[PDB]
Amino acid sequence: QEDVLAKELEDVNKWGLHVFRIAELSGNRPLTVIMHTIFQERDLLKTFKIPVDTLITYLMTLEDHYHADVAYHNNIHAADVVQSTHVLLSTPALEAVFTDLEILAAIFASAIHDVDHPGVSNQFLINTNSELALMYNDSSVLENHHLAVGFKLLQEENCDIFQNLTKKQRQSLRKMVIDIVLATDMSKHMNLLADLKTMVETKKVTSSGVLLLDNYSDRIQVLQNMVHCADLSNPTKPLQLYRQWTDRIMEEFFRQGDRERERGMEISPMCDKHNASVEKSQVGFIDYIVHPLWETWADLVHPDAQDILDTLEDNREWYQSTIPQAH
Amino acid sequence: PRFGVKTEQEDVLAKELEDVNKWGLHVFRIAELSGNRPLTVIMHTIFQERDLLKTFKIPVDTLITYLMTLEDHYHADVAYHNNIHAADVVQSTHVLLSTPALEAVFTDLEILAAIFASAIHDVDHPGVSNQFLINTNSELALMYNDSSVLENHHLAVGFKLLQEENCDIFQNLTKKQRQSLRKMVIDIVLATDMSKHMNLLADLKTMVETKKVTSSGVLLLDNYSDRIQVLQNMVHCADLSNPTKPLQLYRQWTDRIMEEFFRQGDRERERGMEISPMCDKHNASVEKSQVGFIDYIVHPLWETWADLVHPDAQDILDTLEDNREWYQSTIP
Ligand SMILES: COc1ccc(/C(C)=N/OCC(=O)N2C[C@H](C)O[C@@H](C)C2)cc1OC1CCCC1
Ligand SMILES: COc1ccc(/C(C)=N\OCC(=O)N2C[C@H](C)O[C@@H](C)C2)cc1OC1CCCC1
Ligand SMILES: [Mg+2]
Ligand SMILES: [Mg+2]
Ligand SMILES: [Mg+2]
Ligand SMILES: [Mg+2]
Ligand SMILES: [Mg+2]
Ligand SMILES: [Mg+2]
Ligand SMILES: [Mg+2]
Ligand SMILES: [Mg+2]
Ligand SMILES: [Zn+2]
Ligand SMILES: [Zn+2]
Repeated sequence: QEDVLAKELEDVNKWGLHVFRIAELSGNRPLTVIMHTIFQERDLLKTFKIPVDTLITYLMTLEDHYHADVAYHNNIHAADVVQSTHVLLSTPALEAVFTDLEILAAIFASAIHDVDHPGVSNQFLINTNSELALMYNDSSVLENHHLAVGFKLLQEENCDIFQNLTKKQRQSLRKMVIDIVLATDMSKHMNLLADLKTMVETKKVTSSGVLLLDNYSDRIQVLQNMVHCADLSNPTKPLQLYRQWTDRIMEEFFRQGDRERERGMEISPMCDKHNASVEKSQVGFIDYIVHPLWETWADLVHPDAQDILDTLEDNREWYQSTIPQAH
Repeated sequence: PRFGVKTEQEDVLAKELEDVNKWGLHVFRIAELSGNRPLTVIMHTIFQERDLLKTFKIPVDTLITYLMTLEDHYHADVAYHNNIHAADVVQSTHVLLSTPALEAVFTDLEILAAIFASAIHDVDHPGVSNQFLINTNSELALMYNDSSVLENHHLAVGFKLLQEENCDIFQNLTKKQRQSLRKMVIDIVLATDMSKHMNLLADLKTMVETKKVTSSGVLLLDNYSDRIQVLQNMVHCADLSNPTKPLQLYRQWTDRIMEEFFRQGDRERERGMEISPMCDKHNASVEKSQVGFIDYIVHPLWETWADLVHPDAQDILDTLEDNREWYQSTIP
């Protein structure tokens, strides 16, 4: 029913959009539907002379290159990161900070950032001597590959959505998108966080409270962290959505662990279906990765992200409540 | 065969290979005397010299098969970035590793990594720059996201050739030796990207400022970071060693890099592109450009290396200064 779909797409500017319902209602086309809605919402097709049929053709072939049998790293995850980035771009602390081209880069980066993901980690690909790790010299193996596939698809018939950008704009967009997707590699998380903390310490704001970002380095660092936050946003969502993401990532991990077991390898942490606690694993994920990042983003845009941080803290307290603890 | 390939006389080739431990080995003669197999000949000689086949249980037929295949993937129609340049960088790294200030500093696996990295470090080079590949939307630049495009490719090819029939020279390394060597080779070849030269040199100057030495001048390296940084700079110096060589060698290397640069500029001109600096055969100042190259890149690098291994490199530096004066004296 196209009636219900348009009703759910009314929430596209809100944290917590019911992306799984959109996936079902759209015929498993959440990335196409949500990207189109956002491009309409931000008037991107007219600012960048994007033919609507070119946009739809690219989005459908991009969505086609996310794998349906990969439980977490599929087109629903892409659509979720896109929509979350779309919300974060509109945070009041960043009002009129970014150019339309920077906004287009951040949303495009989000849409392609996990394309053709195989469902196994960079470390797995390195340790199994995979062809992808051979091509990429063991360095941000997946993220380099996502970028290459995402740009390569712009070459399919009637898929060049950037055809009416100037050369300067195309060159700037490509650079920003590369910079953003490479920052989604989790091995870069601690260095990204260390620098974001220092940027918070020295941040400049207009009197109206809007952040001041003078040069490319400061601008791209904010977009990098903002898409990294959107990628790591599942525990900040309403519990009904967060539970579904947790099911999917645990399915994907356990599939990788089963391949490791078959192969005689050490099963990676959290990948052993027989000896894992989901509750501990999420509480550790929030405590050591997700909350340190979001409390720093929240500092940067204070108080814009307080409701997001409140949900994250409530979900942490919820997941820890059934783990026995010394009181 | 005596030297790894068949040659129309091993006696002339042997007297030339007696210089494999000397700066200024006549690498172009070796290429001729070996039937254009200088990389195979010189690598075989070094592996025997250093006893690396026995240390790592490398069958000699596997070594020769890999070197043949690797050599075949350097392009014969590229004037500079060909199998002779690879052979030169290997042999120069081999001399630098023997410098007195580095006596017993590196393990056999670190030596193997430096020499292997030198051999593969430009394989399948197409004769155009990273920036040309980016500017022309090449598939390689698409694959590698405009970052160290060629150097990522040379690594990928050099490692992939290990998988061909009877080519796996590392088959008898342990799995963690393989892992360590792989990481060091990647770290070394990525450092040959010239866009990293200024950062690499700045860090080398910092290492020189706080260098630790025994009483006899031998460097004291403390950890992987120290060791890999010295190997990275060593192979970068070997890559940038042409102007420090005997002048007749340097003159040929200059002729070859200009031929390659000019053919890239012709491709740029044909496509209406701005011609890259030093690639316009119609507006070139070859001699002035060599003096600039030495003043701004090569001398600052080699004076810092010479500081690290003082006084081991003093003659290399003196030759650099004399060669600078040759090109200065021939500016029209
Ligand atoms: C909903 O929860 C999660 C959502 C997303 C993620 C991602 C993308 N995490 O990135 C880490 C990573 O890629 N690994 C890759 C390899 C499998 O080895 C592992 C040790 C880590 C992680 C979530 O939860 C965690 C903690 C318990 C379940 C997973
Ligand atoms: C014997 O002389 C040379 C030997 C080697 C080189 C190499 C491999 N690289 O140099 C940097 C580079 O890769 N570039 C590539 C692109 C064309 O754009 C430029 C930024 C330079 C350069 C030599 O001399 C050159 C530099 C001065 C006169 C010609
Ligand atoms: Mg990813
Ligand atoms: Mg459940
Ligand atoms: Mg905390
Ligand atoms: Mg020994
Ligand atoms: Mg090179
Ligand atoms: Mg064996
Ligand atoms: Mg030290
Ligand atoms: Mg003129
Ligand atoms: Zn992701
Ligand atoms: Zn080279």
